[PDB]
Amino acid sequence: KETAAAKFERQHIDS
Amino acid sequence: SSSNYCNQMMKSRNLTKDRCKPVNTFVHESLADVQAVCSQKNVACKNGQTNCYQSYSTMSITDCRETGSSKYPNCAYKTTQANKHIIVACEGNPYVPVHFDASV
Repeated sequence: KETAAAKFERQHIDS
Repeated sequence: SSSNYCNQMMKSRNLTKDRCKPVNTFVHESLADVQAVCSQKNVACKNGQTNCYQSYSTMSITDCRETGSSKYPNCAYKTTQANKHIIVACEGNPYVPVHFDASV
């Protein structure tokens, strides 16, 4: 399932 | 619920498929450049702990905030684009961003 680092990327990165 | 960037991206990234989230910030920088902030200027987090870091430069960001008229299932966001320094809280090994503390 999703780690805290993965959740940060999904919610906040739009490269 | 209708086609501005925030309504679209909040749904695609699974933030508003089952709730309306009041605010969220998207950063338009490469993942490794945002990960690089965890070794830049150390500052206190809003909560007083000290694993927060502020980017040396401003970064392209879009702020998404629910309008006063937004109600699940019809979430609606106001989109604000800006270039701001970001503050992230970092943890782990590798020491990577886990929370978005603020933009300034």
